[PDB]
Amino acid sequence: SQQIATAKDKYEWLVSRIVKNHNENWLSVSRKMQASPEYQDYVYLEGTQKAKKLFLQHIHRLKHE
Repeated sequence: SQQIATAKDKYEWLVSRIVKNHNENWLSVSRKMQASPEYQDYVYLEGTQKAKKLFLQHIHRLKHE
């Protein structure tokens, strides 16, 4: 039952693969990300705002882990 982990984990890379310096903006990066089944799948399961929230997290981590 490894989807909650891996699909998120992968998506969490998707963020790290696009959003490096955190200076990005979610919408624009989801523009980017949406061209990837990765972002889709996760947003399909969980949600776009939670993927935003997920972006935010990583952002913070980028900012200061």
